[PDB]
Amino acid sequence: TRTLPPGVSDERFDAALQRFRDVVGDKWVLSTADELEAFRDPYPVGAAEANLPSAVVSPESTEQVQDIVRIANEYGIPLSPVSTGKNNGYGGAAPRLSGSVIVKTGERMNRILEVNEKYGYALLEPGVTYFDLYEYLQSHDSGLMLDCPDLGWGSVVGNTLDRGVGYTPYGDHFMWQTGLEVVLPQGEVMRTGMGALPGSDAWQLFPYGFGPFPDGMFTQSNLGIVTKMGIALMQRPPASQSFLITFDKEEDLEQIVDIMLPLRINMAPLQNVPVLRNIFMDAAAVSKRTEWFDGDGPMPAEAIERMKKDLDLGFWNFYGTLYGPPPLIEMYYGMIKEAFGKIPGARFFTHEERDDRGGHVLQDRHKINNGIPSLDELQLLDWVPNGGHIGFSPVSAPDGREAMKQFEMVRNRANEYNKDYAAQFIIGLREMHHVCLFIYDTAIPEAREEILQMTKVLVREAAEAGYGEYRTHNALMDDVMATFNWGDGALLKFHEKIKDALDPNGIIAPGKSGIWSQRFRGQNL
Amino acid sequence: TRTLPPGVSDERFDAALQRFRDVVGDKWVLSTADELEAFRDPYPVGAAEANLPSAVVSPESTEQVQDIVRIANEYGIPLSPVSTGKNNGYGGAAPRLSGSVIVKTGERMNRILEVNEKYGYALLEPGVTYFDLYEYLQSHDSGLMLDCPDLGWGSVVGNTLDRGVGYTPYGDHFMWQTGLEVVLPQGEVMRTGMGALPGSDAWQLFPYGFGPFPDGMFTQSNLGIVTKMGIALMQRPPASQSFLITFDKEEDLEQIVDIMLPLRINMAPLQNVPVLRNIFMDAAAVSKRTEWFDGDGPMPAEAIERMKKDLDLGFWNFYGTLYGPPPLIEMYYGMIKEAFGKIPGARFFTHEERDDRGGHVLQDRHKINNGIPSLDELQLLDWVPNGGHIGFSPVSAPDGREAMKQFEMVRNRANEYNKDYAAQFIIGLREMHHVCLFIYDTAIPEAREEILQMTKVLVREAAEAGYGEYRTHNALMDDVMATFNWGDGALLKFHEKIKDALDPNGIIAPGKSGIWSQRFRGQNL
Ligand SMILES: *Cc1cc2c(cc1C)nc1c(=O)[nH]c(=O)nc-1n2C[C@H](O)[C@H](O)[C@H](O)COP(=O)(O)OP(=O)(O)OC[C@H]1O[C@@H](n2cnc3c(N)ncnc32)[C@H](O)[C@@H]1O
Ligand SMILES: *Cc1cc2c(cc1C)nc1c(=O)[nH]c(=O)nc-1n2C[C@H](O)[C@H](O)[C@H](O)COP(=O)(O)OP(=O)(O)OC[C@H]1O[C@@H](n2cnc3c(N)ncnc32)[C@H](O)[C@@H]1O
Repeated sequence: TRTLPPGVSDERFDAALQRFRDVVGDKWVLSTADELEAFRDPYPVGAAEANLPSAVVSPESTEQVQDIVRIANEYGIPLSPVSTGKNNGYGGAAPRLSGSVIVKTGERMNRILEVNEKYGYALLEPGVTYFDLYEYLQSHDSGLMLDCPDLGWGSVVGNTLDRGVGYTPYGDHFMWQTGLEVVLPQGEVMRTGMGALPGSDAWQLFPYGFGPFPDGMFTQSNLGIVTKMGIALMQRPPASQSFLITFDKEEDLEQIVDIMLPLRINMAPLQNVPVLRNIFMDAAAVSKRTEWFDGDGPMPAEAIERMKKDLDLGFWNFYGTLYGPPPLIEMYYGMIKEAFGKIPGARFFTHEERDDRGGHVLQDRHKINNGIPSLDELQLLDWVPNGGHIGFSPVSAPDGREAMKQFEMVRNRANEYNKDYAAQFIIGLREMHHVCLFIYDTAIPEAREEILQMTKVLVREAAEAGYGEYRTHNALMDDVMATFNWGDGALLKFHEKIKDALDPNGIIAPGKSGIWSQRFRGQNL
Repeated sequence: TRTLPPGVSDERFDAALQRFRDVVGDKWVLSTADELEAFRDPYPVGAAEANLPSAVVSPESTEQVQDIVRIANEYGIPLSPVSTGKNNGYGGAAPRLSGSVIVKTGERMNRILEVNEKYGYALLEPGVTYFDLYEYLQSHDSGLMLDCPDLGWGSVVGNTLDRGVGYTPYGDHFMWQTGLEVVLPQGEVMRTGMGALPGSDAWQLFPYGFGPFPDGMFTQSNLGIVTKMGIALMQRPPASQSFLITFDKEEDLEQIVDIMLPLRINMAPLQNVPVLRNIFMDAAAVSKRTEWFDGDGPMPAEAIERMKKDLDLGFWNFYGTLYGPPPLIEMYYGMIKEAFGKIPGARFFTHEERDDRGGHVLQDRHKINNGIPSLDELQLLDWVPNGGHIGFSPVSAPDGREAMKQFEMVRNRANEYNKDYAAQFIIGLREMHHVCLFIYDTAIPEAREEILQMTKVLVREAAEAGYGEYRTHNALMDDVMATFNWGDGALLKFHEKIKDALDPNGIIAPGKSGIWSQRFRGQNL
């Protein structure tokens, strides 16, 4: 069965494809089953096929994006914009609504438009990856550093548009975004902030401009197709030092988090975004499950102890990085050792003190925390055959008790559905993103189904407990949006009203973040 | 003539007033000319009467705000929400559209809902002033400090809603805003972020929630009436030190800014928001114009030399504050002395070194920069009889040539229209808010029209040079918004569409930020 936009005939679709090829050129429109396989979710969730694209269109310019959008409006064809389309764990490039055309802006709009050394920023097209920006900065001998997520192959822009995160002091990517250019759902182009002022040099200097401040509305959003974005870049410090603290017990989570808060809330002595990773996360980065346990079920405790002993890691492993002149690093490290050294069984290691296998994660963090992009974390996906993951990502207060409750709630469903729970707390000033990655064999229909059902349960149970997700998978966007329903779904109704006003024909990424335009509401898509 | 809402009769307005009284109480609805005098712009702009309220309603609660909004929809009555209505320099409490009813939320919705010591936040109603919050923190022996603008009588909430600024490291108020509750234009209530998740404790912990991030759309905005807002609060550091650098020559501006940028962009050694104030700003804070000059026209060079010599101040005066352990402060201050000391004629003073009349501004800044609110700056308005100001507030790159260009441009016109130009550059990481206060005799219709005409010319002339304003007066909002016209006025068209979608009846603060709903567009008020 050929994949078709909803309500659009074989004939009408064929004509639209031709219109698209007129805009972007023949090579840059894909529509055959073989070509579209590469744009399916690499880590499919649920037994049944879902999230099927009808085509991929690769524009080279904003003008072409505007014409594509105009064509889509005429035919009623949905358009799902992506940058590099590496949102793996949340759907990959795949559209929320089957039958949508992917607009893969980053294939050809991949220019670094500006890196400004004096004011420390970049103006970027969506195709710029973190590796690309890294190469630029190195080549020019920049005094700037980037902030990258765990995997460097994504888009500086794309990641920011999903409010993704890295681990330097610039880790909150949307916080550092300054200025954007967007194609709105009927094809009009708009610049935000000081970019709305012709001839301004301040587009990447002052984010707000004048009047209502809208850039946030284009994040986790279906209100347009972004074609340019600025981002502030931090100055590279003179020196840095990373460290690991291993903690022996599952139960240490509470005290680790409680001790952490006062050292983090003022951005010193914990300067970077610390990560607190469980043994499953760290073992999966350097080893296969079968090294520790052959068995269909939850890993017994003795296999867990062997993981820890062989990798010389704790159940909970805390990684951080310090920056500045060497005497500042030594003061801050001293404080960190003193505070966390109050937990029995804690041991400390700098990035100069491990050369073993279990220390590979530390060396990888030391790269990432210094703005050096890496793909070593891809090795997690070799944990089991045909490995995929999904991200269940609740927000947590920086409170040890809350963090333990979340860990216990997630652990228990993980056990019930037979899926390993790899945990990574990403610690902001006043909150943590509690990222729960579930690694599974994507070829087994039953495992894909258990992933879906387990995660649907976790979203509901976490919400009954007062926790919501910061970000989620295509498969869960409706369920997650249904949890933010204070005042009888006030927030959703507001988003629908705006959606319907800007997108009267229901073209752009319908269903993103549970937000469906009028023509799609009330349906089972 | 009685001031009446456009298109609304005496009889209908009388009916709507009684309904307002049914909601809030007779005592809480003001509608006589005498009662309304105190809600006129205290620093009026233009010779002709403008910005006339028809009434003032003071609601006790969110529910009452909802009822008021419902009434105003049924009767076609525009509503102008304020918190404390101290937006002096930009309109005071007066509505952009004459005939609107002011909803003074802050009169009775003035509760501190929560101050959380552990996570460092406050949840506030709109009537909490900076003084009120300071008093709370002092009374409870808090380890937190607030961040305040120059005058403490404003609203933590109201100031943030106009994207106002203060001077500690938390001086970007909008950056630290975390969660809000808002009554939308037809009377529905919504909570943003994690507050949309029933029972979440993270409303003031994690700003974004899930899906498109909307809070910024309620700043400089007419999309709702805000009833609660969260803000982060910084921990008080163990020590601080403030300093003043005087620079003798107007031409020193370029070099000052160019030396400043590398000391600021990393937040160290310039940790706080420095301010660079000219002699007219500082002299006006401590003296009357007639002490220095009592002739016609702009002050002569000799008179300016006298202000400087008598006050022991420069033409340009740089104020900053340093925070932390004493050895860190000393290291940072040594670095600041070394850099700025290259400018011939620069002199340095700490808050411990000057107790004279000229040093009164340094003493005030030492309070403000440590979150101690003050009203001493109100003395600026005694510079001339019936004194008032208007703020012309262009954004500048943190570049000396740019700042110098802006200063000369503004000075040329100030001189041409015989208005004294007091300057305060407010220095962010990558930008400056170049606040130009023109102080004038508000009683004289000539002076008020010259203010109006001069500022209109400056808005145009700045925009021709590629500069736009971050914030502006009622009288200038149309003109300022007209400058942000990239892409054939795309930004404004986008705002108008959202406005019409959320506010089908055109009720909330029509004209705020140049954004008029359909029923008022093209009418010229
Ligand atoms: C499997 C995995 C994933 C992962 C990770 C570790 C592992 C093992 N670590 C991450 C980390 O440390 N931090 C983080 O933010 N994410 C992490 N992930 C998830 C994922 O790898 C990355 O976030 C990746 O960077 C995201 O993919 P990409 O950068 O390629 O972004 P995209 O797929 O193009 O876009 C994502 C969504 O944003 C909207 N979007 C994107 N571009 C546009 C344009 N131009 N216009 C409008 N909307 C756009 C779409 O919603 C798109 O789906
Ligand atoms: C004359 C002057 C002004 C001044 C200053 C020094 C002098 C001599 N120094 C300032 C500074 O250091 N920083 C700063 O941000 N502003 C400074 N000003 C300007 C003014 O004093 C202050 O900003 C003052 O804090 C603002 O007044 P207030 O705080 O009372 O705020 P408001 O008048 O109530 O509200 C302003 C606008 O915001 C919108 N608003 C307010 N509340 C609501 C609600 N609840 N819902 C919807 N919108 C709201 C309106 O647009 C309102 O007009």
